[PDB]
Amino acid sequence: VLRDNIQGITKPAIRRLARRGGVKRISGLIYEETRGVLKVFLENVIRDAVTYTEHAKRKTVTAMDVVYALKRQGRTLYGFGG
Amino acid sequence: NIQGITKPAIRRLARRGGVKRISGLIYEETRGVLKVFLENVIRDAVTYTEHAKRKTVTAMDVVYALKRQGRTLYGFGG
Amino acid sequence: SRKESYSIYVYKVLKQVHPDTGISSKAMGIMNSFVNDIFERIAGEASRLAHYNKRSTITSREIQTAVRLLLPGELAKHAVSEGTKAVTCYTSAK
Amino acid sequence: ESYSIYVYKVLKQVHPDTGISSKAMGIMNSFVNDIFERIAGEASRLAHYNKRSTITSREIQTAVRLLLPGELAKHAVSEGTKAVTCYTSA
Amino acid sequence: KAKTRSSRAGLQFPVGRVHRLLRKGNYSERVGAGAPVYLAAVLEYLTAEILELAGNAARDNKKTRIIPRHLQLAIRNDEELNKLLGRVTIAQGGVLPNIQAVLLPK
Amino acid sequence: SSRAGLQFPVGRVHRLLRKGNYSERVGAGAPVYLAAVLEYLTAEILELAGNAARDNKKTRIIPRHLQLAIRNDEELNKLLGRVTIAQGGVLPNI
Amino acid sequence: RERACMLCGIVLPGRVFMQNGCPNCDSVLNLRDSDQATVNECTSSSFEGLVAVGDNEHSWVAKWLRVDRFQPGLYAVRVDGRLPSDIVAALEQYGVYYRPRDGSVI
Amino acid sequence: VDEVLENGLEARLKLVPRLDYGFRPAQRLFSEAEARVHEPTIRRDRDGFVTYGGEEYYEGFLYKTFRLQNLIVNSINPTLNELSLFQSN
Amino acid sequence: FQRLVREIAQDFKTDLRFQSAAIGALQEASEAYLVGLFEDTNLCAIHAKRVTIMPKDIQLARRIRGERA
Amino acid sequence: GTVALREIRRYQKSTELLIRKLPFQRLVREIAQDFKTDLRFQSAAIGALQEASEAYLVGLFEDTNLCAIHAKRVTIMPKDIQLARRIRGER
Amino acid sequence: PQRLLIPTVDDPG
DNA sequence: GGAAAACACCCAAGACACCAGGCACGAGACAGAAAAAAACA
DNA sequence: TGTTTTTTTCTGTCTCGTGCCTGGTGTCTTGGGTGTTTTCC
Ligand SMILES: [Zn+2]
Repeated sequence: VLRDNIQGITKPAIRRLARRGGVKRISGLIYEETRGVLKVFLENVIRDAVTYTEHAKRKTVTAMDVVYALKRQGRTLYGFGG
Repeated sequence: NIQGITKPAIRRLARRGGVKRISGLIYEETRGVLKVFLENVIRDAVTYTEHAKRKTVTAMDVVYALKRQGRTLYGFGG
Repeated sequence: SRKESYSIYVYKVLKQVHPDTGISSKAMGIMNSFVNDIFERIAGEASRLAHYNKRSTITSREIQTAVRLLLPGELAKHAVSEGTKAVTCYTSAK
Repeated sequence: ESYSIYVYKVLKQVHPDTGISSKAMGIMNSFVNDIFERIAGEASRLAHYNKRSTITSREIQTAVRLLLPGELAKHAVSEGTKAVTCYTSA
Repeated sequence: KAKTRSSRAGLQFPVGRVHRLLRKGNYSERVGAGAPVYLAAVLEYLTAEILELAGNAARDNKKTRIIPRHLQLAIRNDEELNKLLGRVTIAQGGVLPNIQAVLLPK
Repeated sequence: SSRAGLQFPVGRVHRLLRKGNYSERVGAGAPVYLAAVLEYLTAEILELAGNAARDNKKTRIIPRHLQLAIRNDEELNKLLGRVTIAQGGVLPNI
Repeated sequence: RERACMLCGIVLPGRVFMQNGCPNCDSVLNLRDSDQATVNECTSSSFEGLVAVGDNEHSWVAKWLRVDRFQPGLYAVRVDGRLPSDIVAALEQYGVYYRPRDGSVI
Repeated sequence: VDEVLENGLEARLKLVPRLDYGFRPAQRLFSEAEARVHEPTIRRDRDGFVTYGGEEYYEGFLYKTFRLQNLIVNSINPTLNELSLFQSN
Repeated sequence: FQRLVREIAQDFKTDLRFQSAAIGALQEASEAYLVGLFEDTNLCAIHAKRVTIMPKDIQLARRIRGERA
Repeated sequence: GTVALREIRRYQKSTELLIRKLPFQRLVREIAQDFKTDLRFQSAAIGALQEASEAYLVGLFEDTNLCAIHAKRVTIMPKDIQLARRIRGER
Repeated sequence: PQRLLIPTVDDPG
């Protein structure tokens, strides 16, 4: 079982992602909110991906399903098939 | 006739959105963005009509163009 | 020529759920547009999802999965239950 | 199936001395497939609207004007028209 | 007596019409038998929910007429229905009354 | 392809249109037109990518170069606004 | 409405080509599994010299028209229009050489 | 013959217009100014491509589709005047 | 609004008739778009501790919405 | 302040992923576990999820930086996060 | 071929 | 946490055969749509 | 006075019957890809 793993997304990783976006200063409360946003986004993508796997009578999530699912969320991905 | 979108009308439109105070320079900006949006939708409706071999733009072309831009309109035969 | 619509059925279900309430013509147009739009969404999703598995048939499974993909939340679950209820009722009769 | 050979041909047409990575090849394949899907689906949607059962050059042309933006589409339309007469004439 | 498929499944929506529209709406060569029944049931449930909430919203307004205003109220006041019908504009539906807290004077 | 002066396979586009469940019939000019449009677009984007790679003193095109070529072009990035390129990074903007 | 298939030389209605394909050329044109595109390019409604063949094997006419390996039916001496270069190249990929029946090639 | 239709029954052709602008008038290059003076209902779609009275005129020359059964493709006798009028543009 | 729609449509191809229902649908869509934009711009102004909306909030709302590149 | 611009310059020119692989893998498996058990995952699916989540977070931080710039500040705050999400349409 | 297909005496009339 | 190694085994892909199921043709008809008459606000 | 429920004529589209091809399903085998675990850095 896995319990309280979202904290594995470290604070320097969020710092690096913000630096990529051009952010100069970062408040201390940003990290928990960012973790919550990432959890919401991942849940939304994973729900559709697991539904696509369940319909095909498969037991493994493939890359194509994840592409199809993000494209269904308006987040089309190039480079992993489609 | 872009000046036909008069100042009280755009004031009313801002007022429906819950806005309390209006800057004096905002009206030209709203006229510009309304012109841009109308330009895009009118262009798409016109080429839809031209493909349909017709000379009169119907409501279906307008609703089609709007729905193709992710702005689906209910109530006009969609 | 005539043009089909869902007006009579919408009026029937309204009389089922609210016997003392009528409906205006504009609201009838909105309800017809709503039913048509939902129809296109579910049918297109089912057609795509069927095309993914290299299948030629839209069955109850494809419609059920499309309903789970589109409808957000508990609505999907309720819709799925009633749809299954309808299918077995059809299967229980002939 | 993939579009690798044809992308290689047009690349060596426009840039004989430039190579390409495999990840870029996958990106190109995804791009071509996405654009194909968009144009073909919009052309089918136009065919459904006008109560037509045949996809001809016309609905493809109007789909090209509908999707591609600006000058691009114009040159693309011109290119497509030239291909059609090249198919015809020849 | 040739009984309708709608009466066989206990539905008000036309099973035959959705079957014809699926077969004629260029999706796939062949259409399974249970798909029109399932689709009609889903459409029925959804229209029942929308009309119910709209009739209730009209009932708080002491009206016997359902207008687009009540439909817009019913759609926007329900969280999941607002999520589903996010990107649609209801003609003559208006906007829900919403004034910000700090917008108000003191 | 040789009759139309194209490098893209016209037969492949025709086969995809026939087995793609869009319409019952497909005219002869549609796959030729679609192949020509695809060839022109791919030539344009590869031309801009080769120019960006040359400016970066590289001999092989990288997805970084494709991301730069797509995002530095108004018409292309307008077309590809909702596309995220894997291993493309972001455009340098301070 | 009838059209003459350019490759094999048979003459059948255009709707027969659209629904059922050419019974002889289906192995290399896939006309039964193809759109109106291939029907229009590989069959022409403008022709001359209607030919009916009963026994392909022993008819010298069938050997002269290179139709002794095909299904008996309506055939055309001359067909307006030629096969496109891509279809010719596809046939050469299959190892079959295409000899035009337009009369301009001899 | 500017364009040959793929059906082969018709073809779009480049012609010299015959109008009186409001028993046939003599052929003459399409005059846009006189057409506007005698009929201000001219429509425009492109640059150099003019639509007057439902007929498409390109830079003074009519472009109208005509059937195959309305054309002579053999024993054609050309004249210097018509050659100069067609090749002047 | 009808005159403005006709002026915009004139630039592509003339002699284009516009049904009353098409003009009404266009008006409804334009009003809905403007009301939504003003709601977003009001949120922007409230965020910047102001009660008056300025063109910079309009441009920012359009920027984050993706309408402006 | 100087090293902030140095970090911006370094990371905006680089293309490798900035989220560490193994914690993200465990996060994806932990989220997917509560929808269905005994789920397997292709490596390419995990990589696609990582790339998409990184792109989305980069875009969100850019829009949040614009919001922070609007309020005459240089430090981003959570109110900028929910402002950007609200305007962008997420709930 | 084409030249070899010329008619002979034993071909059907 | 990454790199590398080494098993375990679970599961996706593919070929052969069989039959349940959906399209196809056609007749009957009865339920949906418009004209219209009247009711209610 | 006008929007709307109910009556009636009319028509066209749904149902039912028979047949017939074939897409989908089941089973069995096989390779290969991912999960689990050790250990050094
Ligand atoms: Zn043949």
